[PDB]
Amino acid sequence: KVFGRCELAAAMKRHGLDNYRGYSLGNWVCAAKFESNFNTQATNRNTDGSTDYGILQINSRWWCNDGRTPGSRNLCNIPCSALLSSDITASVNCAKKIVSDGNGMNAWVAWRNRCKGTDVQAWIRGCRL
Repeated sequence: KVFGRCELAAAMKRHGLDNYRGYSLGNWVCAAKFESNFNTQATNRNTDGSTDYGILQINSRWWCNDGRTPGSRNLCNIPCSALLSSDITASVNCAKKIVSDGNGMNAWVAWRNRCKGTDVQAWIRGCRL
């Protein structure tokens, strides 16, 4: 599913991301924009043979199990396929674990480069929440 901007903003709010670990909703929408272009089916293969999955590009080494990645730990206790769903629950729940692991939203390279320190609330302005 390719979410619309406001569609995703509302969904992320319904799943408890607004101000989660101090990160306002626009941070999460901005992260999804620059990680996946709002596409729940997005994937990215890495040099180590791991893959990033879903709207928040969660990696198969530490976080989800894709059965094809060396050094797998599956800390989110989910198949990576669950991160490709139209329902964002699995991606949100795993993202909450990632962001809480000591590194905040710096875990998301796209967020660091295109969202951190900007007027991220622009990503939710104009939307029904």
